[PDB]
Amino acid sequence: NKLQVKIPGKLYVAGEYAVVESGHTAILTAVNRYITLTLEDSERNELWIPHYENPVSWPIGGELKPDGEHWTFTAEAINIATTFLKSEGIELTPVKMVIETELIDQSGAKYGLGSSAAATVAVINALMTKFYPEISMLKKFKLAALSHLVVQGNGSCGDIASCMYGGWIAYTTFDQEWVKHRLAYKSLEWFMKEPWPMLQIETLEEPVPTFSVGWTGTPVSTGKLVSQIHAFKQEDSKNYQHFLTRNNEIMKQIIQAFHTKDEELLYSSIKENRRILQELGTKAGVNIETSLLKELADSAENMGGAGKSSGSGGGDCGIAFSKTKELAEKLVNEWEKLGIKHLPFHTGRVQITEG
Amino acid sequence: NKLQVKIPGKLYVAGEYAVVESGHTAILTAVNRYITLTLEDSERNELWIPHYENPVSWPIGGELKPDGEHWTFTAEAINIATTFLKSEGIELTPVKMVIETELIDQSGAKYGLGSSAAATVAVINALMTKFYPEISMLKKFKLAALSHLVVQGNGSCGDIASCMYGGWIAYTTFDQEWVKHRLAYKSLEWFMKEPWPMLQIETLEEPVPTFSVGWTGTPVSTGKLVSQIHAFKQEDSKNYQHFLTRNNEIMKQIIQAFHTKDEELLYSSIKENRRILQELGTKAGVNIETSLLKELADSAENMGGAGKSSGSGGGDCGIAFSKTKELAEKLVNEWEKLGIKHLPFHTGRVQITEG
Amino acid sequence: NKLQVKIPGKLYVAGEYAVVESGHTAILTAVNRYITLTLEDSERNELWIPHYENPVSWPIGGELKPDGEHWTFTAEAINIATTFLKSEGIELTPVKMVIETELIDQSGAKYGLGSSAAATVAVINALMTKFYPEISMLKKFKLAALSHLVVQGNGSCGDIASCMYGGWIAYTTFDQEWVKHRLAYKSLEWFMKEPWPMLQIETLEEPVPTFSVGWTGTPVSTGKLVSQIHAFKQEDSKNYQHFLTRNNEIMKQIIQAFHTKDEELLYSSIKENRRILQELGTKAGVNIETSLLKELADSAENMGGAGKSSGSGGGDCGIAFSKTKELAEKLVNEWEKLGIKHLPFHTGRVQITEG
Amino acid sequence: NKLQVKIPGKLYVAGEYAVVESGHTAILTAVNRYITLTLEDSERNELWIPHYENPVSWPIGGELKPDGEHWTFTAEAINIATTFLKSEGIELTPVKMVIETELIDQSGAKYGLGSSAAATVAVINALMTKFYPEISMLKKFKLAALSHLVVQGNGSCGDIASCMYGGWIAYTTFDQEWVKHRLAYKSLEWFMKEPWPMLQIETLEEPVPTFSVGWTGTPVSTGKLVSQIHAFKQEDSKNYQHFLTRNNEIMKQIIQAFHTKDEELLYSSIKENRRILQELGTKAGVNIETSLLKELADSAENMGGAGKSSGSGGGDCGIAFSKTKELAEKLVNEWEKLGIKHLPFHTGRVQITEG
Repeated sequence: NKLQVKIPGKLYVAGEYAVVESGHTAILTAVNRYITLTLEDSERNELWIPHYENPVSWPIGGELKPDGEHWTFTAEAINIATTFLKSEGIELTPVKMVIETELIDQSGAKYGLGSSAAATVAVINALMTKFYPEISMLKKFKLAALSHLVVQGNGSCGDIASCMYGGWIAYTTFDQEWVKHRLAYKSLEWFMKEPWPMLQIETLEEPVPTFSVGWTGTPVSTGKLVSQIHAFKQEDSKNYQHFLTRNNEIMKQIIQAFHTKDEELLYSSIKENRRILQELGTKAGVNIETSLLKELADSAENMGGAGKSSGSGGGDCGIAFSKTKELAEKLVNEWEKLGIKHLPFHTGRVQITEG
Repeated sequence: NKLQVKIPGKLYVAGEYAVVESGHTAILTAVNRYITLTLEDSERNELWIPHYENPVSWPIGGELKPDGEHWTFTAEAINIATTFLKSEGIELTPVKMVIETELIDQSGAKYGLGSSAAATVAVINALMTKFYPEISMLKKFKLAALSHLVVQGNGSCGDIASCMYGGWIAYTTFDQEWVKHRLAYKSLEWFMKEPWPMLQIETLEEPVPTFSVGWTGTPVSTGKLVSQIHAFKQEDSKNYQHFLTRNNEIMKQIIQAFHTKDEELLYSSIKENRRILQELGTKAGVNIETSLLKELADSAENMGGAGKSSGSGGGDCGIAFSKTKELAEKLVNEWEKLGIKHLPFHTGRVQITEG
Repeated sequence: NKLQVKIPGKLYVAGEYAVVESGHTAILTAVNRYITLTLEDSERNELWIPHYENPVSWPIGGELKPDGEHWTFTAEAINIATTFLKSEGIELTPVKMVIETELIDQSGAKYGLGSSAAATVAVINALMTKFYPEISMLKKFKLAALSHLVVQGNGSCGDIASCMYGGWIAYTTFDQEWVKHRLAYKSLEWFMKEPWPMLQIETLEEPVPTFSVGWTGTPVSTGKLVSQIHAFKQEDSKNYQHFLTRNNEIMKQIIQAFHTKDEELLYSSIKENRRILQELGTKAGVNIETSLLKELADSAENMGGAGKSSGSGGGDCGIAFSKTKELAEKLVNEWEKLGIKHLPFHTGRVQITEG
Repeated sequence: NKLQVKIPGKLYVAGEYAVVESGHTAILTAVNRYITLTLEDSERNELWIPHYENPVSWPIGGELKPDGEHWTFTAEAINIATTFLKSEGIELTPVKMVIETELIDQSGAKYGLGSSAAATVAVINALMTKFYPEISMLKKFKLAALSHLVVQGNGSCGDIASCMYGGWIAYTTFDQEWVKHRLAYKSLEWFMKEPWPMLQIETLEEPVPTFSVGWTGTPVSTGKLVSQIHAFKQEDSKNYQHFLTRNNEIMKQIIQAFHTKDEELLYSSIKENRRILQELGTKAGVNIETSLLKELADSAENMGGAGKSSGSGGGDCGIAFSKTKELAEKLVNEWEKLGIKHLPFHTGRVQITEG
């Protein structure tokens, strides 16, 4: 008799990079690949993660601070959840948590489905369900976002949102500077009840066109690729602000496409977003879209649909929308020939069970 | 009856860039140019800063959240102090605080004497003196460091340390990730009582060799230097690590030179630090030393002493040590001929008076 | 041994019209043309102004309420100064005040350099220097603002601020309704000690580019224009709001230009401001930028710089920024050919001397 | 025991627009539709108004400054009454005040019966009856007038007079400029004791001819019309002055008609007033007499009497005088087929009961 929490991985569909800016919108979809965290009562606290053969323990109602390096994201989530529960007068009791992941390739490389985010979301969902089940989903997102943002040091938290809500969403980044400044003088409970400036999470309906995901398995040194854009920003304000401005225009369209179920407006919008991204990388000396990615995208358009890299780029998953199942069928093999590894898609859903 | 708090500006003497890393060391000296904050009781809260003729006000014991970016550093300090004081059950009463500065050039450009740190330290000192004067200096450093680091978004806080302690100090950066992670689940009071891993603030004796300061006829352009370097450590970790390794050994030598009054060791050590910084810049493809800074340093060495840029480089101040006052005078004369603006130096000291 | 007070005129640089709105920001510069008020002890009070041959007198410590229409601004100033002094237990003694002006053309026509504001400021400074010199600058601005406000019946008081502080300033209008509502139930002393919301007066650094002033004007009415625009605000809210939205975006740009010494940003910003003022006039059916004003501005833009009307427009002065003293000289040359009177410029400054 | 105050609504009968000018006169009648303010002692201050579902509170003897825009008129009346009571050495005690209205249609639209003036007068009467009942009606008018004019920002306060005095009155506007100028330097106590120049409120005898009130069902955004007329005054002083001069001739006549009960002189005066307002509307490009108001007045005239818009015109109510009740009923029937809502009328009277 235990508690199982399944958190779907995530994929950026549109709006990448621009979304790092406060108040900017991106489109994301959760995927049918999960992080499974099983929680059960125990004699002492215990945490097991896919990167360590042995678990770590820590005092009841106390702090978890192991010497590892891959414990950071999950430990921070535990620490924040603990501090919050105590502030709410909720007493913690020893539990054992075990985390499994389907976000890693047989080789050991991450597909790029937001592992750090899903793991964070799993812990928050597990602990809240166990000790504060009636807490709103929005507050759980906030706890998870705070956790992930302090550990990552950056990021829009759009990934946290996708994993937390599952399905398809339009995510608008909250005012991060606003939050960071307040972390030093405001309490968690304050953060839970105070509305976050610019934040918005909108559930969208799964598009009719068939969605396909191809893993270009090129381990992305995110620290570089993304940072190169970071430096680019504060260097070519014109070209960057141009990107942002354009991105907002295109995002307004893709959203309408979702709202009106306009398949052609969807294809056209994805193509436009794919271009401004190539442009961004171009006039920035960056390779967001690698060769394999370029082909994945080209083969998606030639097949009648549309495609583009999913995320920061320079490797990892790419996405495409096809007019028909058959067209998707052809494209899949079309990719498999190019070396791209297809990843059977099914909109991810958060699954919490007490079986 | 008023409270006057005079906080000296600061100058990095050695260890720049490396000090950004946790557990790394730098040498700093406070200067005899101050930020003067005068606090007095009033009907409403009032905060006045240098170029704004109208102060801002905020609720007693409430949050101060002005729009202007010019209020950010001081507002954060007030907010962190308020939250802390309240945690100690201290009741806040309306105060009027006026801030004056001597850290700016006639035109209005900052000399690069740590304006944001000095202002932060001034606020923390004034408020602590007024509502909790028995608080240790270390605890005040901690409050100031937290405030400055969340606002700056980076920085070793060596400037905060120099402004807070005055005189000459050897500063070793606290574990910044340790602090950032805990900002989300630990309390301000906890931070106050907890020892900060790696933190070291060692007071040093006033050096015997004559210390000179020269402003390189122009403000920086920071946006690039710090940025470009930050991006460099990611890309070329080998040379960056060599830099870090060399830096800490040189810092040990400088500290010994001070302790043992070994002038020759001081000059040779400063020359070495200048050199590892030039190597760093070159391999990063940037110029920490502008033409004028190079002349400032080169002349200082030619005069029988040593010199180097102070801080980020690319402008602002350069410093030097000379064997005698006479040689220091000749050095200064040369600088002026070259276009360097001499800034008469005297070690700065924190001064708190309640007259 | 009498007291002489010289108050500089003012010129709106950017943000006109929109500045009437509470919390909106405009740029202004005082001019090297002054209003001179000379005060001295006498047997009976005497006020001499450039518009009347004979002076007016009133009871010591009493109110000045003359029939003349052109005594209003100065009389109101004397009356509010008197009420203030009385609240301070200060006793008034007879004095003779004579006002002289360099703000009128050799045709008795006002250049449009804020005559009502300068006079108001002159009176406040004269009486305060003579009877209560310890008063802060801000309080003097408040007295002057309230005085001008009720007499003019409208206005942002950005002119008062400029004549009071001189130099270059970014003026942010106080909460208009907050002040007006309180005039009915709060005392003058209350207004003096209370923090005014939204108000702000920021001291700026004179721009590097050469500033030129041309009197492409001729008394038109002014009231006609200010009333028309006010009416437009009601009749066409969408377009008026568009103007405000653009004005605020542009204003933040110009403030950035001033702060960063960015000349290019300055030129582009002024051109933008000019355009929205043209649009406003067109949509409202008002002639802000007259034909001659249009020429003044066009010539300035053709010369590689930027130009625009200053203030209400419909005549009065126009202003411009040239890339070099030479270009400016040529510009001034073209204006003179077009029938525009040049007014050599030097940043105005308040001069209060007793010998 | 609760205190109930009923303030009647108002309707301008003649002299509208011109009445804003100092010393000019208008005729008004209060109507049998009321604003009801119920006051009682409570533990804390409480104000409830129709627009909001919840009340606002404020410190005993302190200032009421809520955030909602619709609280302004009543909050101002409370603030000025409070300042007046303190000047008389009266101690404020906590009270609960609830305002209800009959000045609105079933649909929720205001009839245009002076909602803001009536509310202001209800507050002043309620607080004076409760804390300083001996005060004169003229002093109460002054408190209500000062309150309403700084909030409205314009207007003659003839509406305030009618709501305060009830019945039929000849209202002569006080010296507007005289009041506004002194707001900056005179105390409220001085205003109460000083006779206001030009002010006159004369109680009149109700005319024998039946008075009919018809609501056009068109709410009016007064601002737009008033601002347009004020601008017209600046854009064409000759025509505007013709309007005023003409208006003054008519007012003299209508006052004679009232004094002597000259029914024929009343009809012709109304027709003439209607005419000059039509002229003003035409010349200024302001739709004072709408198509519905035209039909309303025409039918009144065709029936043997006279009619016209009441107040700003542009909508709201139209009024008429008829030879007999029978002719009035015929007139009303004609109005109703046009969509005009008949508002059964009989002179309104202030009703204050402490039982």
